[PDB]
Amino acid sequence: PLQSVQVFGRKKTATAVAHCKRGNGLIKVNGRPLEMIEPRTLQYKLLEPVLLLGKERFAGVDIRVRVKGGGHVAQIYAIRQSISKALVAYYQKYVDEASKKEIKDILIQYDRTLLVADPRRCESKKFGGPGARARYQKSYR
Amino acid sequence: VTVKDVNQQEFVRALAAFLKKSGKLKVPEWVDTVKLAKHKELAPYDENWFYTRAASTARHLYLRGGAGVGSMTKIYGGRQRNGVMPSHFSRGSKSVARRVLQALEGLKMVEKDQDWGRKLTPQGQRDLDRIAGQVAAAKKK
Amino acid sequence: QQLYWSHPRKFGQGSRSCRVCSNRHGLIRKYGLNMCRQCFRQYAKDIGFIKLD
Amino acid sequence: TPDIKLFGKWSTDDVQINDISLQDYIAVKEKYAKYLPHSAGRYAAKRFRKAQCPIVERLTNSMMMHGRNNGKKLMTVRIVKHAFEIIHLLTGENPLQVLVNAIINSGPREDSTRIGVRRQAVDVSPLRRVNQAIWLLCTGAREAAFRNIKTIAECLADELINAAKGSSNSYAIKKKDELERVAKSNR
Amino acid sequence: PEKFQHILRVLNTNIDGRRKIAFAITAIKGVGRRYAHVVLRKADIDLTKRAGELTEDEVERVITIMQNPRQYKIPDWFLNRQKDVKDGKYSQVLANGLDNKLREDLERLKKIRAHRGLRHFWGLRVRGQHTKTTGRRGRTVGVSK
Amino acid sequence: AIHRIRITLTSRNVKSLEKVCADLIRGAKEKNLKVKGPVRMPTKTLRITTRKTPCGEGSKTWDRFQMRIHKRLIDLHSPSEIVKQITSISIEPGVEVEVTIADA
RNA sequence: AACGAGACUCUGGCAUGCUAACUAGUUACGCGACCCCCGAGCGGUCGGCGUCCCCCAACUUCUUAGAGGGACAAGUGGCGUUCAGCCACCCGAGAUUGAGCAAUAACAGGUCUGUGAUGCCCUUAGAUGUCGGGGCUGCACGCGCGCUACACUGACUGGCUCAGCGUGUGCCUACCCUACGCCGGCAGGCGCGGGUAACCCGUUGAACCCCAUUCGUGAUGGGGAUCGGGGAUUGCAAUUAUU
Ligand SMILES: [Mg+2]
Ligand SMILES: [Mg+2]
Ligand SMILES: [Mg+2]
Ligand SMILES: [Mg+2]
Ligand SMILES: [Mg+2]
Ligand SMILES: [Mg+2]
Ligand SMILES: [Mg+2]
Ligand SMILES: [Mg+2]
Ligand SMILES: [Mg+2]
Ligand SMILES: [Mg+2]
Ligand SMILES: [Mg+2]
Ligand SMILES: [Mg+2]
Ligand SMILES: [Mg+2]
Ligand SMILES: [Mg+2]
Ligand SMILES: [Mg+2]
Ligand SMILES: [Mg+2]
Ligand SMILES: [Mg+2]
Ligand SMILES: [Mg+2]
Ligand SMILES: [Mg+2]
Repeated sequence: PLQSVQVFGRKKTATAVAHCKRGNGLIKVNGRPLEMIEPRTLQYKLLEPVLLLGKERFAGVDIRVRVKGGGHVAQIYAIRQSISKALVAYYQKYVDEASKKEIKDILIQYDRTLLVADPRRCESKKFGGPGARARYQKSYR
Repeated sequence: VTVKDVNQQEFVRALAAFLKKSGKLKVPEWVDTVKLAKHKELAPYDENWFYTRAASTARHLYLRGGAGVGSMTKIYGGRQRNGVMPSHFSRGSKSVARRVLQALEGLKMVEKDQDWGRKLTPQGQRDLDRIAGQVAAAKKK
Repeated sequence: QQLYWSHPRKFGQGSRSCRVCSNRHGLIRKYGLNMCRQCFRQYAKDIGFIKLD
Repeated sequence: TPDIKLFGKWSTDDVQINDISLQDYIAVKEKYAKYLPHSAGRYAAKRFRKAQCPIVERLTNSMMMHGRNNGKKLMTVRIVKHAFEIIHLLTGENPLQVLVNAIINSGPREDSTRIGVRRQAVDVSPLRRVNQAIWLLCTGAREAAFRNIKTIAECLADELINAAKGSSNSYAIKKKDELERVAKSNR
Repeated sequence: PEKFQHILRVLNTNIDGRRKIAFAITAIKGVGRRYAHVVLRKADIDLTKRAGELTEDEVERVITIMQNPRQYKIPDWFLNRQKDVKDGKYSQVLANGLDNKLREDLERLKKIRAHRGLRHFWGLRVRGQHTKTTGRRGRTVGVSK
Repeated sequence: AIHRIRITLTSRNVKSLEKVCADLIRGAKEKNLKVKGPVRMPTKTLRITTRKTPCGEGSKTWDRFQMRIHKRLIDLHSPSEIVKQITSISIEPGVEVEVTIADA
């Protein structure tokens, strides 16, 4: 009668899938405490959902996370989007509905793209210039 | 606590200070007159650089048990500045990576696994996790 | 008559030439076409390459 | 406490803005309190959307400039962090209020356009005020620390300080009042 | 702290006493920085004291290493002059041995008038560089007559 | 006797490949042969990019030619004769089919 | 009425709905094994770490790729002769993704040095149809596309941790990408396997970035031109220095 759920988050081709289940605390990512994901200048970014929702909601679930793709910063947003997109689907499935409407509005009013992925991806270079829109120098005379 | 529980730099410093506290782990003769890779421009400052390098090598074997010398030289590769031409990615030194893995087999921490490559012995993993707990208890982690 | 009628032509531009026009100078080796850069635009369709990028 | 947010340490809710013209165009209180000056933030997609952007993030974005800094943003956040930490020592006051002061007292409230060298005087919109003040006091710092032993955090800090109390010892103020005198002449 | 003499005159050149000893002795020709670190390492000297903080006996320990490297176990692939063309020795020419060894090498080349000797004579580029748009020292010329 | 046997299909036009695959699936399931469904290997794309101009004159336009290759697999557990029979039937268009001895 | 515009074709963005996968996986436990107490406990049990080994377990969220779905200025409020349409806002993955294709009439535009496409003229055995050597690289000077820099928002030395598009044994032709062991400071050498490729290189341990050490406003350890000496690989051959 297992009670678990799985949801992902993307940001610029950097996917992070979080799996949340019945438990007590214990939010990990690739096997490390989230205190220790490398670019620690950004730590408050990936503490945002728990620091915003309070550790009373993060009390009955254990949420592991597997990340792969993208760059260093583009994975901080993958993680930061995946775990909060999870605590809102473990509630919506195994709790009442009207309790998850609290989570979703504490969340979406502070910062969107904790539930809605950025649709931005790199544009493709063209002949004539070094990148997508620039062009090489033009020497008239 | 395991190794993934603790900050991966002070763990390295502890492991180096421990490796250079046994008298074992013979170092090569040329330890003080070597550039350490094709792309560097100077010899390492830390007179004990072989101990640190062996420590990090063992840790890296712990996290990915099938390395072999051809990736220790990739794990250690860097960026070469070709004078007046653009830089390019360049590998480590094969010879020191080889002599590091050989020096670890003398401590019975490493052994040549099935297929080909290297992994830590059961007795190596204990030697690691012990100082992992030592670190977690010193810094209170 | 002659024993000097060739000297090694086993690499570089002397080795290879287009399978159509017999020219050198700007042939496509990719995928084993071995075809002059102008001659390929000519049959780029019968091979199956279609421009849609 | 959990209804209230900090840049790790500094409080927002004790701030004040005294220029009623700029109250729409500096974001610091309330729904604009964020933990870090780093958000993805598709701000530059419409016209006035740039006004919603938290003022400390705008101060960061305008700092990575002159070529060999384009893109390097984590360095910019670690610069701003240090600058505020120095400001709290040199004054003993809240760093955010000093920033708000140094922005307010650097926007040239009158500029001269070009018609034909013949100029004319015109007044600047409230958004251009802050857009110019930011540029000026980030150029002052980058300029004061180009071949000196001082560090960019030190110079940015003393720039914000010497500007928050218009002192003629800061690049921003000098350039602002000098851009206003040229307008004053060809009024 | 440590207010005794700093500047020292190691052979024929004035080694400034202020800089770190590694970057201090590099003011000798023929002695770059990669060679200097090896010399200091084989000399056991600390590498956190300036040139002013060394007494008169360590400096001889360093000199004799710079002069006789082969014997203090500095391998034969560090020395700047190898299988020396006239006599087969291996060594570091140091201060004016460098000037004279360049002088002798250019004389050796010009003597049999090799294609490099003539290029050194005419004052041109000796390796294979194009010369149509480079070097470019002289003065502008005009089309007028 | 009963053997594992894998048929691999390759082409460049997708509709012929898909219709061939579905018909083989039909003919296999009419005999109840326990067919493992079609696995779609990643499509391959060959790119060739050349100057447009015969000589060297003009502004510097380029062509971008590309050809696509589709590849899928189906797996059967059965004797050889029925599969080599039904394979031998029902292929009219230009599509490549290769069937091997065993793949499990 | 016809062409061009538009429509169109490819691509990017959304599906926890469908189809279905030892050449992709995940979760579970059947597992078992290693390790630490790291927490209840004691060390097992409760748990924690696993690109450790399995399953003839369950499934398709992540991966792959097919069929359909979705967006229409459709809804709401203003401005519009109440038309054609514009502006803001709501719900939303999205209210303007990026390319390919392109008309009539022309130009003394470029190309005879892409062509066994080609008219006329020329040369045709003392050749303008082959081998050895040299040149296209020659340097008083004028210009064009660029690369690396003038440093502290930095250089050096360690440490830590992240991708995506791709190509790969050659049909004459004769060569491919490389794992793992060993030898050498380094370039490199020997040995012995995989790959005709979602199967092997490969979980592609990429750089900037990130963290910690030395230097200190000095053409300095910034910068790395020019030049001396030595050691390898490619090849029939390296001098005017291939790398
Ligand atoms: Mg670019
Ligand atoms: Mg650069
Ligand atoms: Mg692919
Ligand atoms: Mg479209
Ligand atoms: Mg896609
Ligand atoms: Mg795995
Ligand atoms: Mg479709
Ligand atoms: Mg209406
Ligand atoms: Mg919305
Ligand atoms: Mg369009
Ligand atoms: Mg037209
Ligand atoms: Mg022609
Ligand atoms: Mg003709
Ligand atoms: Mg001929
Ligand atoms: Mg010839
Ligand atoms: Mg030329
Ligand atoms: Mg051009
Ligand atoms: Mg470095
Ligand atoms: Mg060449």
